[PDB]
Amino acid sequence: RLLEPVPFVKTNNCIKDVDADLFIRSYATHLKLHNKITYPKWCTFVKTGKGRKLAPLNEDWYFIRASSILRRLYLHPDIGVGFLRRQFSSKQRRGVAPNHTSLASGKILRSILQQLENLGYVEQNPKKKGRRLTTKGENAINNFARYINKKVYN
Amino acid sequence: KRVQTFGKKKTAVAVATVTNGKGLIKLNGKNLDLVEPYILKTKVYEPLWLIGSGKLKNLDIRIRVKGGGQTSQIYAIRQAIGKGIISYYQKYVDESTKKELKDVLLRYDRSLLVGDTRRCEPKKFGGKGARARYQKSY
Amino acid sequence: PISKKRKFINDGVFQAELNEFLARILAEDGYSGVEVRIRELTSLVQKRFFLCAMAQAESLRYKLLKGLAVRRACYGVLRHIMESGAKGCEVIVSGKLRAQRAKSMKFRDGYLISTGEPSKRFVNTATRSAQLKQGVLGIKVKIMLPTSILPDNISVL
Amino acid sequence: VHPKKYGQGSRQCRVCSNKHAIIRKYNINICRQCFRERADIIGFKKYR
Amino acid sequence: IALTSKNLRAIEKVCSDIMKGAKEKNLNVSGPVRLPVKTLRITTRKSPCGEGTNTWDRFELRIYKRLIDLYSQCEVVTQMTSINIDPVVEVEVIITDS
Amino acid sequence: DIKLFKKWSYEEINIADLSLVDCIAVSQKACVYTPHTAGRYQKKRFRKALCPIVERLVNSMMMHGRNNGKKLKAIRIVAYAFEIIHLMTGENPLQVFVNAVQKGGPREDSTRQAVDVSPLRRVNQAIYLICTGARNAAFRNIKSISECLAEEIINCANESSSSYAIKKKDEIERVAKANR
Amino acid sequence: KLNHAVFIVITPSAIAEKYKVNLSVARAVINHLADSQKLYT
RNA sequence: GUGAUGCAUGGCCGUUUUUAGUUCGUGAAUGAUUUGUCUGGUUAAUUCCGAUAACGAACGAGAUCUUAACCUGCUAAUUAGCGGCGAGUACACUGUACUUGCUGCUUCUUAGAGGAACAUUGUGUGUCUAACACAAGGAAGUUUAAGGCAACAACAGGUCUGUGAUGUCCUUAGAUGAACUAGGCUGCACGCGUGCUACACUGAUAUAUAUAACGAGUAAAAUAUGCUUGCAUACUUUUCCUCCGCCGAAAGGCGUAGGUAAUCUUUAUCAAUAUAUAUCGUGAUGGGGAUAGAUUAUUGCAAUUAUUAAUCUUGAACGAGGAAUGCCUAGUAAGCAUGAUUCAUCAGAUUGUGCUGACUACGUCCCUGCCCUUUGUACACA
Ligand SMILES: [Mg+2]
Ligand SMILES: [Mg+2]
Ligand SMILES: [Mg+2]
Ligand SMILES: [Mg+2]
Ligand SMILES: [Mg+2]
Ligand SMILES: [Mg+2]
Ligand SMILES: [Mg+2]
Ligand SMILES: [Mg+2]
Ligand SMILES: [Zn+2]
Repeated sequence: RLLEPVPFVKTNNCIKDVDADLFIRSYATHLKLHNKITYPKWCTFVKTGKGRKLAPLNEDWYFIRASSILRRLYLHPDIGVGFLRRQFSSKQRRGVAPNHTSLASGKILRSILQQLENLGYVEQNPKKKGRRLTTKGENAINNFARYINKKVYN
Repeated sequence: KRVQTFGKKKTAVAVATVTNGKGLIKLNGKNLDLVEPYILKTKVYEPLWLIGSGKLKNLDIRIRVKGGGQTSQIYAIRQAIGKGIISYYQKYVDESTKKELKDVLLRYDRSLLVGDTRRCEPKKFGGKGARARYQKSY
Repeated sequence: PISKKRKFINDGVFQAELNEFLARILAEDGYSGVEVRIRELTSLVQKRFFLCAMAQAESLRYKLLKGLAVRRACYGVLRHIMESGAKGCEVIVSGKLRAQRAKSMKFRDGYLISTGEPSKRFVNTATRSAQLKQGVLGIKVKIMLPTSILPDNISVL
Repeated sequence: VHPKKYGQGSRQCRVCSNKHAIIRKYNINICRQCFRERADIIGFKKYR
Repeated sequence: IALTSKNLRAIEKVCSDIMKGAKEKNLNVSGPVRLPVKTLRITTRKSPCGEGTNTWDRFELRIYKRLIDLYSQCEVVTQMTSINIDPVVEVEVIITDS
Repeated sequence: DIKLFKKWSYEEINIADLSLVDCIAVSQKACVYTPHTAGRYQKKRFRKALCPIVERLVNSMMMHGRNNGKKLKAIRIVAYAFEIIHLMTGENPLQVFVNAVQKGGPREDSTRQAVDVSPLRRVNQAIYLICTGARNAAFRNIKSISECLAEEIINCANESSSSYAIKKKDEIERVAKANR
Repeated sequence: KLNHAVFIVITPSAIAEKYKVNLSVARAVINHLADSQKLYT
């Protein structure tokens, strides 16, 4: 599907050398297999952000979100909740008044982050700013990426 | 050894650091495998295809992009690559080869070497856009 | 503590205020100045804080107040300007002026460039509103100074 | 006396005490017409 | 040392003068770095009234901040600063080791 | 090797009009791999002649306000159409497109009396007509745009008055005839 | 009008045309055969 | 005096007009006047050439100014980077991705001074005059693109509701002054504006992915003491941008952190169109979000005639729009957002900024509007 004749070699080492959506999906699947992260209470009847005016329709969207968050963390040095919210923003059609940008429902994100920290994937750094990845977690992510790459090659 | 040039489309400066290496070619921290949309991918790969994939096994490339939207960014990247490879050739490889490469690029199209000079013209009062005025009913 | 932008604007405002104050005070003076009997002025400023066009305009206003034949006064002013070495001048006086309705009166001598950044540079302009019998007479004086060279000329040796 | 602290009638032009059309950016607090006249002295030049 | 001002050419001249002063002796002077000119733009609507096809006018008070460094004693720097100067260019000296 | 869409090479293509060749340049420097060129095609009178035909088609497709300035989408649609052409009604899609273009231009038009049409103008009209027809087919149907467009193209190639553009052209011709 | 049904050279449009069906059903059929625009043979 | 009068005026602004127009010196042709300032060619231009009772000026145009366009691989290096290099964490081959700690280059980042296009070279058309068209070169060939500036003369155009610019007349304690309490500017059989949102499948829906530029950001409250919710006394963060950490479905809240700003908000990314993968499936449909109903907040002394915001639900008109009419020629139209202005709160406005990037001219006087010469006029309030 993705593969093609390219004019260079790809150092498939870290997650930045992997296609995103597929990777996310894979991570979600892995999570599901594990049963490493829960699905709180309110998750199953909440709306992800003001602009969505409708539920997710993905069943295991939470897992996907978590995966995305991990990737984001890997990408940036130190990333807050506000930043995360901003990242997962969309257009809110206000019916008749024109669209505005809409900040995501941060609570769910926060919960996810908390869960991750409990599990030992993210790390609230006392120096600098809000919650980056923890080294072990990063390593795990890298491994997963590598695995994905291998699969794709196969 | 190592050569730094830029591309430029709209605002969107892609700075291509072209170094001695094995032939990987990257964007900020990501392979050119990604870029973003599958459709536009060819606009980045095209100079490489023109020059040949074997010629770039001596040359590593990193590209830092900043500013602009998507298509513009891609264009900038392309431009950087075009300027970059040629610049490298002019210095550390021969002149004849460089000339050949330039000729090839010219035959394909402009924009690879020379830049797109267009930029967003200031909006003017009495309207929303540059030229587009409002509306009179009489 | 106040930011740079904020500071600059404030300074500008202060300058303007000072200028206005000077204008209010010195109806009897050839005023231009703005660089810091006068004791009182100094005190006032402290309390607050914690050839030329303007002068000519002022003179004109004074003359008007005194009560001259207007045209004659204007002519005199023009002559004075000429003497003071001006390449060109222009005075306007619009308002009531003798008749009830309307009546703007131009008084040019030498040539007066109007358009371009040269105009902005090489003319001093000034505007006073002399209150009189049954309203206001409206001075505007415009002087073209000696150039540091005009963009139109191409002086071959 | 009634709260005159936050509203259009709270503050005014520095210059002529007008409550309408005050340039309130950078704490200039001059009603725009007045500003237009004193834009030279304040150091606001029209370029573009 | 930070030199904040409104008038470009004057500022430039001042900078040049200070450079010259430095070049005398004893001063490891970093070159003048002009900062991002944060332009105060006011877009006022011309015309007191509401008559006429509402023309605006973009004023721009464009402040030039200029910056320059040194490794020196206070008195010497003060002396250097004394080029006479005038009300137009706003000077500030920072005498910090850090 | 030089190619388009990494698939249809246009070294195999043919033309057989002369005038149309002169007008539309699918050449050595008007080679292209994906339509999206940021070319300066409207800074001169005849610089639109250098423009590749695929690009033109894409531009045409791009029309109608709420879909305006969505180049990528248009490109995708055209790619899909090409694929369809390749698969069902098996032929080099470029050739088909060329044929359609050849078909499409009304050779004589009316005015305030009958006059002839320049080749470039005719080509432009054809481009417009094909896209407009496709759009019409799409609008409040179901079918899908790419499929409809493909169908239209095929019809044009055939030279058959089931599609809209061809019909329009015919009408124009008739009008011209009537005039003179 | 054309109320298409649900209970009973490959593309969805073609399928819709042929057996008179919703295009979700067409998609489903395609998927079954295999076992955001489509092309199949 | 936000009383009356812009037909008493000032200044300022609009239009005539961003078009090319206005004027003088002398000369010439009872007077108003004309000429100059023109048959023609040319120009974006009374821009030039050429003809000539004119010759020569001046303002206007042009130049100038400000940006944006490409270079100096000269000037400079923070509050910008690039490397340099330690320190690691992952994986490759015999380097790549990512953070903490320390400190030659200036390509990118900032911004000062310079440079570069003059139709240069080439070839056409042109009185082979002014000049135009094409080609090459080139960053660029419509004064390179965009503005800004704005002559003369007006309009009985607007504004005394911007002004303590300002005349007269009115009003002056049962004030048309100021101050306070509500209420109204938003009231609605209807007509005409400017917009926004739509009418779907190039689409909604929902996940995921991508990526901007201009910006803009500092009298009231907290805690303790002394007395009768109030005052007094003492003392210190908060008044704007919000990082971040927690609570909250959501809005928001509480705690704290940086920032008087290339440092922090935040900007090697603050946006949406984008794109990719799913759910729909042409059915007023999940298109559409009007109208309504009921809460939870925030702003404020005060929210009802609902400030705005959120949550649930309500599911109206509209299947591309008649007579008419607007805007537009290249980073433009359109789409998409977004910063700022108002701001205690509130963009559907304006004003900037970007992002996705079409079609069609490359002309003409057919309409419309201006301008010119001739011509006619009983009009000159034209
Ligand atoms: Mg001039
Ligand atoms: Mg009037
Ligand atoms: Mg005359
Ligand atoms: Mg000019
Ligand atoms: Mg009202
Ligand atoms: Mg408004
Ligand atoms: Mg019209
Ligand atoms: Mg008469
Ligand atoms: Zn005022």
